[PDB]
Amino acid sequence: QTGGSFYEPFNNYNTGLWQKADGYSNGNMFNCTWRANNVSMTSLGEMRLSLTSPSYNKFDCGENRSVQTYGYGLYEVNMKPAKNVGIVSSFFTYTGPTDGTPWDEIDIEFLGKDTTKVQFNYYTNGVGNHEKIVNLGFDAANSYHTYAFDWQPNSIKWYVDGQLKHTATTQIPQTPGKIMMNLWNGAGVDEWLGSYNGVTPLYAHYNWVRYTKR
Ligand SMILES: [Ca+2]
Repeated sequence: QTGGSFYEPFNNYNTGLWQKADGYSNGNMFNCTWRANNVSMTSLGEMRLSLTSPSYNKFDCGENRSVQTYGYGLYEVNMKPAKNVGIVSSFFTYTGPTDGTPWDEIDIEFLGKDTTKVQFNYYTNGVGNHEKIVNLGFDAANSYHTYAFDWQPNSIKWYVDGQLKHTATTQIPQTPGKIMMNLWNGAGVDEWLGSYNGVTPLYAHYNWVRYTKR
C-alpha cells in the first residue's frame, strides 16, 4: 500500500488525496457517463456527487477516487445517500485487472429504491455473491450517519453508528485498493435496483472520511 492513516473533513478538494473520474462510462449496468463536474464541494464543507442529464435520455454521474492505495484497517464514512428508485450511492475499496491485480473490493451500497436498508458485499479475486441486506431502523437519506468497515486479514466487520451489523470470515480480500465513492443509475438490473425513472438532479453527500491503518 501507498497510503497511510488520514482524516478528511472536506473543507476543500484535496487533489493530493483524490481525483475525479471523467469522460467515460463504466459500461455494463451503468447507464451514465462520469463527469468531473459531477463531483463538487458545498459551502457547508461537504463533498457532493450528482446525477444530472445533459440531454434527452442521457445521464451524467459522479465518481471520486483516492490517489493512493489502502490496506488493512478501519474505514469510516459519514454520509447521506441519494433517494430515488433505480440508483445507487456508495463507499467502497477497489482494485482490479485495469490496475494489474486481482479484483478485490469491499462495499457499502445504498439502493436508492429503499434508503431504510443498506447492502454490504465484497469481491475476492473477482468472486462476489456475498450480498447482505440490513435494515437500518431509519431513513439514511434524511440525515448523516457513520458507516464503517474493519478490514482485517481473516475478517471483515461492518458497522452503523458504531454498532456491529455484519461479519464475514471466508475468502477475505487481500489486495490494497483505492477508496472510492459513486452515484449512478442502472440498466438491466430492475429486479435489484428498480427501474430508473429519469428524475434529476439527484445528490449524495459526504461529510467526512477517515482511514486508520493497521
Ligand atoms: Ca465536513
